[PDB]
Amino acid sequence: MLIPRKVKHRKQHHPEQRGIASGGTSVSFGDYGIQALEHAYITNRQIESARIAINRHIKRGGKVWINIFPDRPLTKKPAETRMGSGKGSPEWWVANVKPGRVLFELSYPDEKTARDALTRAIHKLPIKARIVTREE
Amino acid sequence: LIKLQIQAGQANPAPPVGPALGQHGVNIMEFCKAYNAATESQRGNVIPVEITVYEDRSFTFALKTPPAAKLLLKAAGVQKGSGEPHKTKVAKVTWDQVREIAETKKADLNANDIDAAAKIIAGTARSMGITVE
Amino acid sequence: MKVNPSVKPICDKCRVIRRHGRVMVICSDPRHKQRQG
Amino acid sequence: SNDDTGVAVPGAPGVLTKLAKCCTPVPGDTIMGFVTRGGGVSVHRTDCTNAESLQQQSERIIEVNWAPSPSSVFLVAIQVEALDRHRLLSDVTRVLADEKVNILSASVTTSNDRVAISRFTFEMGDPKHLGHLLSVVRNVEGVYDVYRVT
Amino acid sequence: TANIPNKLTANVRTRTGKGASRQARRDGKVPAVLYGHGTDPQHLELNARDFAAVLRSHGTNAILTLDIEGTEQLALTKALDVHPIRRNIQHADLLVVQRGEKVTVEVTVLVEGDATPGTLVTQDANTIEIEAEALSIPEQLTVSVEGVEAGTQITAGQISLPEGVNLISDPELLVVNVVE
Amino acid sequence: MAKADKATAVADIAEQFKASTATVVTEYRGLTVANLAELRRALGDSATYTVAKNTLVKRAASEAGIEGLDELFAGPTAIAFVKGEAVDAAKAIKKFAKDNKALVIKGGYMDGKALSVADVEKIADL
RNA sequence: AUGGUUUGGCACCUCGAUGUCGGCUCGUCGCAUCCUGGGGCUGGAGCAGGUCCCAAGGGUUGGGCUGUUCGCCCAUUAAAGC
RNA sequence: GUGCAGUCGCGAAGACAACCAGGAGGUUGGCUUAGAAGCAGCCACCCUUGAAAGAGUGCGUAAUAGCUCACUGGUCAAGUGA
Repeated sequence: MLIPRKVKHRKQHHPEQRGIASGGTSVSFGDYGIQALEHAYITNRQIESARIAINRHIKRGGKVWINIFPDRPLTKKPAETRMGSGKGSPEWWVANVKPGRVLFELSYPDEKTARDALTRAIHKLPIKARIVTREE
Repeated sequence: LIKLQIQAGQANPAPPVGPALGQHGVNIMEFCKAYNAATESQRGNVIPVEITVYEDRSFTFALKTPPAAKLLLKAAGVQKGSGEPHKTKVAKVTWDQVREIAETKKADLNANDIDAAAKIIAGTARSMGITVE
Repeated sequence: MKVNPSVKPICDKCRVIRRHGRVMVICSDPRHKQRQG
Repeated sequence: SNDDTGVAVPGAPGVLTKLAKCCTPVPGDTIMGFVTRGGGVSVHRTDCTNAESLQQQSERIIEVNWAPSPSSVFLVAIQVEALDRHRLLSDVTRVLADEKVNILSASVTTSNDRVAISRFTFEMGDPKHLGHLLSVVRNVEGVYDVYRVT
Repeated sequence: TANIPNKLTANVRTRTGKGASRQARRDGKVPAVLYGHGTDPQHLELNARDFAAVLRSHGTNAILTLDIEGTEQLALTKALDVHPIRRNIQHADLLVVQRGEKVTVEVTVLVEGDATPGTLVTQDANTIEIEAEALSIPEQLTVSVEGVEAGTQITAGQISLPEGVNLISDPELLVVNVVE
Repeated sequence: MAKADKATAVADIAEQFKASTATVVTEYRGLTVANLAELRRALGDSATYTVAKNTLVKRAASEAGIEGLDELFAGPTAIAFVKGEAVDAAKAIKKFAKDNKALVIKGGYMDGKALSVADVEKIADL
């Protein structure tokens, strides 16, 4: 699971789920990629499960990139507690994923297995997504 | 047509030979002696003896040339066929040996001539794992 | 029969159809029989 | 030490020849020997890595031929993958059930290129018996990298 | 070697602004701005279908002739604002050119071939920036990966440049990395 | 498959029909690669035996000197061409015919005439 | 994602009174079916099962301990439903 | 599922579908198992008579065989497929 070494502010406001992505809208790293079509907080678990799904659907051969790091904390109040008494402690680490943002990238020889691996990853992911290509 | 590179003098194991031809319905003891009698003059053969039959269950066969893979092995010294060509060339096989293969297979191979047979066994070794040049 | 929202082919013989308003999957292999539900 | 590896010296018998961990020169390739200053004869190969720094010491060297067939081998390893999720990491044991091996160059890393890199040791130092074990060890269906280690 | 500057109609834009642009894109047109050493920029409405056909058949850096109200003006495709989601062309910045201009562009590098089975090829550069006359801009710049072992950093100076083209990038620019 | 390759095969049929002289058309039935290749390498060191079409051969006919036939290829077509004279190879296909009997020897275009009991059968056998 | 039965969050009616757990009695409803019924697949030979689908007509025991619900246990049962 | 708007591959030089005939040798290309072969499993993933033959499409397969295949040719005959 990805996680930052440190953050200047451990307790942060929720990232604004609005706007189309202005950066990371393209590939720039590989041949095939996952593009997002919804807003969502993508977490460590989601990222690692999708990476793993790719790395299992296809094995030694090709490369994978993760163009998002979940450096945005999300807190959780304890359970069975009242509202108030302060803000919760960080529990989840997410990355605010606006539409257009390319999340995962890979370079693999056969388009079939590459696209299928990316499909496995998307099914691990909480959002509607899309296969994209470096070419166009 | 039971296609098997049947081995040298052996006591008829189950997987390669005996029930292999049994399921097609050929006898179990006569073929080894009837083929040894023909390989006396050609001592040393692991030929792909495609076992064949007559109408009323008789041993019909035309002895074939030895295999190109295993002949290349027997001629390359170490009786061991590799599996990784194009990256590691174990030992360069020589033209006179390639042509001896071509000559001994020109009888019972679907090659046109010496050089076509050489190209055929070249593709054989190319899939195999050993140099042919 | 399998009854799941995701019915899809399992082999090359598994054919997909729409029968009586339900997406069915049929095959020689009856293991691969599926229905949407 | 002086029982199996070393009996090739032209000059006179008696050997303190040691096979330095440079290139595994035990296969019968073009080699030479450097009288190890305090420690014997380090036997090195022609395509060795630290061969130029030894030839810089060009006096402390002597002819060697080295075809002592009845002896042991230095050994060499290969790059082969694992998978790390409940299958095809126990394939290493499945394919070690058909071969015993000592540890040479193992390393586990999976936040990497697209595999749980598990570079695999081996006990195979034969010229014409490499592709055989490289086929026995190639069950994972994603066998792209196959070359040995030096 | 030359390239036939593809033909296009270009109605000038009467109303300019985001409303007019959106109405145009709904009408199937494309807003564009033709500028350069013309030094009096024109605001135009191309047709999305044929413009996209031109681009996908002759790459981005494509020469093209614009029937600008009868006049046939020569131009280059300098930049494109394409939407991320729809991938529809939102806007075209076009560069006035002429014969023997030696424009500078960012051409599509394209890897091809296949190395040893025991390796992998990673493209670090989608493109390469070059100088060339604006009738012989290559649609592509190819590179080969046949028979290249690991550790072969193919950079930009190692490319097969055609005649007239001149690298403006540095030869240190890594293009392809061949790895395990 | 491509119509470019159709025109290619038409040109190939026309030019090889002009180059080689004897053209024995056959209706292939009762075949097998293992046996046809084996017999063909032996009997065909001066000829070659392979397929023809029903319409590409007709185009090559209209564009070669076998102009008016236009109705013989209604069926399987496994033409061989002998670049000398189909006597040895013709006898070869004749014995293969009397062996298998599924294959038919349709005829040829030796010189002007197509097929008859007079010339083709006897020049083949004898 | 369902549901809204659990622990909770909110504190919206009720503090010029909405009586609480468990049991007894009386039931009624849903089906997410325990039995009975029908069926598909099975690594279903058969007996017996597993899993899934349809099905709520009826039935769904008596006792020891505990205030207990629950649970354990005893004997039974076609079954001892939620 | 259907409609619309396209795009691409192929197609009366007969396409896709159906029906008739053929559908490999080398060869088991090699490792691995008692075996390895068109098909436990895997490395490479060739050439050759030739239309077409896949390091074989699968079944059947103890390995094979037999079975049909992909594919080749034909009979009718334009839309067909992604």
